[PDB]
Amino acid sequence: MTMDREKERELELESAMYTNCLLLGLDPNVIGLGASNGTPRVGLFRHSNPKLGEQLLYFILSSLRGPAQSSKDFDKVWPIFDSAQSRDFRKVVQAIISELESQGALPRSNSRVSSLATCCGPRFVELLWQLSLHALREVHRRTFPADVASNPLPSSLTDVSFSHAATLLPVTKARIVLERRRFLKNAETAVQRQAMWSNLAHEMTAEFRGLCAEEAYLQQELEKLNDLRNKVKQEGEVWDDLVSSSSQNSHLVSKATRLWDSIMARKGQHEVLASGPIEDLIAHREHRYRISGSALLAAMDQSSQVPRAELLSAHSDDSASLADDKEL
Amino acid sequence: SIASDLGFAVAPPPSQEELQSFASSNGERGDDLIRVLRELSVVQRKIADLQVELQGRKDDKNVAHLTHVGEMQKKIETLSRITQILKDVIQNKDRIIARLQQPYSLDCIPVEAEYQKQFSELLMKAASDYGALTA
Amino acid sequence: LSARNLQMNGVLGRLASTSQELAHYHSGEEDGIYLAYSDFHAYLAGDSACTKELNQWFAKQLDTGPYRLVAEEGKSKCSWVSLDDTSNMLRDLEKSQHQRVAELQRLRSIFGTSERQWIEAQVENAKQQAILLTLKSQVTSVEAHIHFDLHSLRRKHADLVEEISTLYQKEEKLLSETIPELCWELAQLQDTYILQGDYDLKVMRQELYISKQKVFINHLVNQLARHQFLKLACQLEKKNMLGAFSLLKVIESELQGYL
Amino acid sequence: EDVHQLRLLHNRYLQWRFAIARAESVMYIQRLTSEETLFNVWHAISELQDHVTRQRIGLQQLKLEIKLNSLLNDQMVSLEDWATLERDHVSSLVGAISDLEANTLRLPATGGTKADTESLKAAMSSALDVMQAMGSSIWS
Amino acid sequence: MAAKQMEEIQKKLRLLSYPRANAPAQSLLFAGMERYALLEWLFFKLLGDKSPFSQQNLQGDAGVRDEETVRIQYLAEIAKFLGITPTVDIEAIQGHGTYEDRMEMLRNIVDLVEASLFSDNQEWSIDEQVAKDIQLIDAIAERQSLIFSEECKLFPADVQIQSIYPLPDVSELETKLSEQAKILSNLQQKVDDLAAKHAYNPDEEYTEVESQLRARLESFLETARAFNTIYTKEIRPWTHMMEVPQLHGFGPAANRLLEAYNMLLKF
Amino acid sequence: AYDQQCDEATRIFAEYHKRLQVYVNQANDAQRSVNSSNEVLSSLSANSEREAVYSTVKGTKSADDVILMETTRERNIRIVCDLLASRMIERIRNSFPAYEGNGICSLPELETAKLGFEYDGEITDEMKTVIVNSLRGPPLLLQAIAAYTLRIKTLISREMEKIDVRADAEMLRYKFENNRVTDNSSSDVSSPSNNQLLERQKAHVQQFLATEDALNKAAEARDLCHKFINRLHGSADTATHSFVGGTTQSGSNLRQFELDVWGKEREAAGLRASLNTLLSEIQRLNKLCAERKEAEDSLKKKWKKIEEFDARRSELETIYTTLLKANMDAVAFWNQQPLAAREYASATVIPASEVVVDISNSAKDFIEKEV
Repeated sequence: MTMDREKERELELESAMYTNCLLLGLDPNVIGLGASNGTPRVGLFRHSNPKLGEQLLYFILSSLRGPAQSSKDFDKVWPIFDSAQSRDFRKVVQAIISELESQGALPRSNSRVSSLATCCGPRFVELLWQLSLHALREVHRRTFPADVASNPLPSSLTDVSFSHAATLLPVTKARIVLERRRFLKNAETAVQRQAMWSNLAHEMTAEFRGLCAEEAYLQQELEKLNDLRNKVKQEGEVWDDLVSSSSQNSHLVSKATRLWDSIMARKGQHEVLASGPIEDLIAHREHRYRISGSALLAAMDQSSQVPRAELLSAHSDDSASLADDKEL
Repeated sequence: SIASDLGFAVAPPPSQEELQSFASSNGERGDDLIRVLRELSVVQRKIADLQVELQGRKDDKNVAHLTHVGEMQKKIETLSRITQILKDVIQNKDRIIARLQQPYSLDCIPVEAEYQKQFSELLMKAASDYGALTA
Repeated sequence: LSARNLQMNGVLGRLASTSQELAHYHSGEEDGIYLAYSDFHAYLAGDSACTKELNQWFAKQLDTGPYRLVAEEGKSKCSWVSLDDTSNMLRDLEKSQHQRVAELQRLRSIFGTSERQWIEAQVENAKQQAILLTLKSQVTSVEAHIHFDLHSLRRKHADLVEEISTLYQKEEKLLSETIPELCWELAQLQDTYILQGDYDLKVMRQELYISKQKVFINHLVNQLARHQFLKLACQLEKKNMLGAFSLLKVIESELQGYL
Repeated sequence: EDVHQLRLLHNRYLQWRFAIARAESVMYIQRLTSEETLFNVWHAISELQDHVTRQRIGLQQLKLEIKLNSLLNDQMVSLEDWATLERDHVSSLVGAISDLEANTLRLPATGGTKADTESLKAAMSSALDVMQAMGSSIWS
Repeated sequence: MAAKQMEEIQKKLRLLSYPRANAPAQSLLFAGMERYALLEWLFFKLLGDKSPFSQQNLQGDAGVRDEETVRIQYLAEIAKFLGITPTVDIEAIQGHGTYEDRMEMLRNIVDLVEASLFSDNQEWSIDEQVAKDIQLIDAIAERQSLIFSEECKLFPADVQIQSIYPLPDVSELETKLSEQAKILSNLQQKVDDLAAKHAYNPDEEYTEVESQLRARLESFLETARAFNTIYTKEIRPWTHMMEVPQLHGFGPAANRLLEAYNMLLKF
Repeated sequence: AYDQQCDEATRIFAEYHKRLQVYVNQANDAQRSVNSSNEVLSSLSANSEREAVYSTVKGTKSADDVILMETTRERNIRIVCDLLASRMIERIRNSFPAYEGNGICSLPELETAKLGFEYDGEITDEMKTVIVNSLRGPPLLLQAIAAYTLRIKTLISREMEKIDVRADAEMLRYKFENNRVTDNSSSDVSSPSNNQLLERQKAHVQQFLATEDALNKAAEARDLCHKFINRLHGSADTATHSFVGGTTQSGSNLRQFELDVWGKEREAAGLRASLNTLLSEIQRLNKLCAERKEAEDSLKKKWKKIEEFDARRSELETIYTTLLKANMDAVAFWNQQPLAAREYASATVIPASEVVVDISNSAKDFIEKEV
């Protein structure tokens, strides 16, 4: 039972994590092939989307930038500036905006002031790199801005604010591996539970052919059969199910045994010691006449047996010989 | 490829080796509980079923079998030896006087056996007296 | 002399007819004896069966008495192994029962009631009364020898004790050698008495029928011979009667002197 | 990025709990419900165990014992005469016991005494030895 | 379980395997002088981030032990909020906690140095970073639980007893273990219940034996047929013959009972 | 002068008829009784030849004497059975056991002749009883005797049965006593006063003394052991008279040796008085290796007596086989057959015709007497 629910439950297990995959795993691939091949497509793309897409097709990027609004407040000017420069953002200010945004974002100009210098030339292919840049902090906004800026702390001053202080910028990539380990750590117990109940599933397939098929038999036909497989047995079996008749069944046994124990059970306590007479069965058969007189002879009068036999034959023959001649 | 393999080798300790350490105190119970309870849950239900069964089991085994097992195993014994020495001997009532006189004698035959040993003493006395004759 | 030869002829008429006519009746006699021969043999049929009957009549004295005895005598060795269990069982009906309850415990009662008075009351008074006379006697051994005092320490004792020492040793030492000798006589002494007495009951009556031994068969043997003489008596009356016939012929002696 | 300040994850552990959430919280929160479900299948399983013990035995014992009933009836056929003696059960009960009691007390007697001759003989001899004291009277 | 972690961790330390008897008590001693004298191989890489004062330690070599004592409170400012309360604890037995805090920073520097070197190969890496991982590992991972299913029969052979109790004993096994002891006591009866399926073969044997004994009673039961009707009339005189055993001794004793029965009256 | 020869012939042929009677003296007496009375009555001798058969009928009326005869005939032998001992006991004991090599031949000719000679001598009480019946028996007695031969042979039984008590009761006395003494002589009255239990009474009176001296007899050697203790008890007896013994105590220089001087009585007094009981068993101990054989010989003599008894019974079977030859003697009539063959061989027909003319010539001389 219940794999379909469990598989539906298993679908819910994947549903939480893979809901992001709908947008961060499923959406990116089509735009991923639309990004590397962006330059082939940005040509016709930059004639209708910059008005329509920003309002409709690429307004969805504002939804993800919403959680980053604090930092995106400066970035918020970018959708503001693009809206007012639609004829000028199609091919021109896609590189100029970085310089414009750099002046308002000196803490983040570190990327932007470096971005404005190299973006002007290859802009029609470089704009793709810039796009990643404002996407380089989106999820990082959960982690990057506040935490990395919290470097000057006494617990992390000497160790980090001296040697690791130069890693203020490169630390961005350190986030990406952490979620991967996090999922594996999220899978430290998840896989173990997934290891066996998925395995147990094929044991719940066995209780189909063994157990649940039998309960299907139990439900209708065996339940009626219970009406049948017990009506006959009340003669011998079903009476005892209530203990009051169990003695009555024993009483019927006592009715059956009334003659047996009356006769058989009398010798029951004495038959165990009657095995001694069984040893007497052979003795009383052949050893009875031998041990009658030899009870004293074979014990202590062993040497006294030979003179008795000597007088039995050497001297008693003559008298019996007269009878033997008559008996001949 | 060595760097590729070592780079891959740092991923299992988040996933593979951790459960042999952490879930070895936190997750391995699934293997432990399920298998024994699979046997435990079945037998514990049978105990009550055995409690349901014992009333019939105390009937077929003891009241039916062990009652009648005791009865059957002695009707052959009584028909072999028990009926021989009283039931048959009624027809042999001429012999029962002698047949019952013999067990009386086997308790008293050695009493009369003094006569034969009272003759062997003559042989024994001569054997004992041999040493005196030599001396 | 006129009528001297007239009277006899009248009576002799039919009388002289049968004088020598009996020579014809020679044929009539052997019918009679053969008639008796059937009579004689038929009465022998009374004796014909009796000879076996009398032998059978003594054959009654054959198996019933003599060989109901020897059958036990004959079958003694045939089953002597079981005879020690079967026959004695019947034989030990009373003789062994009497021995077990009476003879086995006959002597125990009188051991303690008779031994003490017969063993501790024999030499006491003599031993009790001998101390005074020894005191009177020892004076003579000294007062009649007085000069021995310096030599009276030890060896003067042996002058009268020497003849008693070794002889006393023999009479006391025999107690040990007779320890296992007399302890067996009592049991054997009583058993021989009853065994001899019980089987002498057999002997005393068996010493009487020897007088009657000359009576069991002697009379019967003559009974069979009592009727053998009857056959011997038959041949007696045969010569005489046949003697009449051969001598009937001799009547022709003087007759041949006539023709 | 928080790995460098992972000491500050002590405060960010609450924020780090969301990293548990989308993958591991759904894992245990649902598997906790699975504990109810595995109870539910056990409830269905436990119901079957009672029924099969009832139904199978009631039918498995059914056909077999009927065949064995005939032998018991045939065993009653072996007691056919005593079945006629059942109407006289008062009288016929004593007779076979008398066939036994005259022999079922010697069997314990015969077996026990020969094994206990070393010790039981003296106790048995006590009653018999008194009547052999008649040897005093035969001379007196 | 965490107690053994101290024994194993510097067992791997080729020069600190033996001091394990005192190591949890002299780990700060190890961090005092062995931190440079003996910890120059493994933890020295972590000491690279601590070089500034270690470089300053070169200037204060005369009182470096005195100065490292000054640094002890800087070990405390490392735990000025996280571990002020466990500071007393971690010295002896909760040393695994600061090892749980030692591994707290160990995974970071590896992540830190990885971030630095990955910051040079990111010309296209992010184009392949946020996307490739979600489809390769995760697809296998759901199927890799089946891989754990096979091996969770091998390695837990000595661990199944080890890991059955720890957590469930407070909620589930609290009564189950007592039931577990009871069940194993009754396990012998349930084992025979497996043989109860085969019990019909000896169960049918019982009724066969009397039938087999009935077969032996052939020509005996048929006489037992006669032994009832012919002989039942004969038990009634047999109760008179029951007195014969006592009467049998009375036979030879009939004459002598007159001098014997008075003895019983005397007693 | 031959006319006188014919003249005397008439007389002599009358006298010749007076000689035919002297052919048979058994017939001479009968013929002359009726011959002198009448000549036609002299022919009744032919009828008197038939009287012998009628004489057998007379024996039927003589059967009253026959029954009274056989009784005293047994009285003739029964009293002389004392003399019948040597002649018949020897005869019965050695018929088969001694003469078997020649028993079949010697018995009916030699052995039986001697018994008849003994019958001539000792049973002379009976030879006359059949010698007087040698001539008058078969004509008279044989009719009734053979009719009563079974009667005289069964009426004879109930005195032999009284004297067959020797053998008939022997088995009873041998058999019916042992079974009887088990249940009858077991309850014999106290102090029997009969010969049959006299030897038992001999045991009883001998038991009357043996039981009294039973333990002492088995301890005659131990009798001096208590006497030896009495020597130890003599020390207490000596100390009893210490008030007289002080005289020897004064002689300290003489006290040393006199103690063992008294040792003579300390040893000889109990020694001499102990020679009585020891002598009671010493006389038998020195010959115990031979007296015990005598004790068992009495039991063997009982079996030896058994040997004598089974000798006779087996020897009794021996005569019965010889008694079968005695029955064969009743079948041995083949010996007397030639004595009867001459009887049948002499029955010729031819001399009968010759005498017919002879009597015809002889009887003719009677008619001429009228001259």
